[PDB]
Amino acid sequence: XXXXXXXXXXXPRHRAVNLFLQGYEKSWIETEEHYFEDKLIEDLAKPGARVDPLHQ
Amino acid sequence: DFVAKLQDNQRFRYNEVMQALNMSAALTARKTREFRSPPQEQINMLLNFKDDKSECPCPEEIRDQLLDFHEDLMTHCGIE
Repeated sequence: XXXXXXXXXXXPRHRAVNLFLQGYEKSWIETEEHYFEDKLIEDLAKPGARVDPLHQ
Repeated sequence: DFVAKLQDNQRFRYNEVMQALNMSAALTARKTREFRSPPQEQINMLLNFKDDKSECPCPEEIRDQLLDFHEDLMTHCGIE
């Protein structure tokens, strides 16, 4: 049977710098590197002396 | 300067891995990047270190200088 089964089974220079700066601007700079969305609106509403700047 | 130090290092690692061949089933997977994967995604995949570790090649020395330059750019900008 094993014999039968076995019989059955047998049967150049500046392109690199350009691509580097492209990859850098693509995946290194816009990677969530700043926090201003609260300080900006906070100091934009202080009427230090009318109408507030954010109101304008 | 970064590309000058990166391209020659990539070519050097390619030549070294070609002299020390040790033909196996993984060498083809390692060297498909050289022929396939045009330079765009090549540079995309050889420039990625923001997490703890990725498949960055052997030139780890330039990673630190790139981090220093990036911090210099951040401090030149308004980022503290």
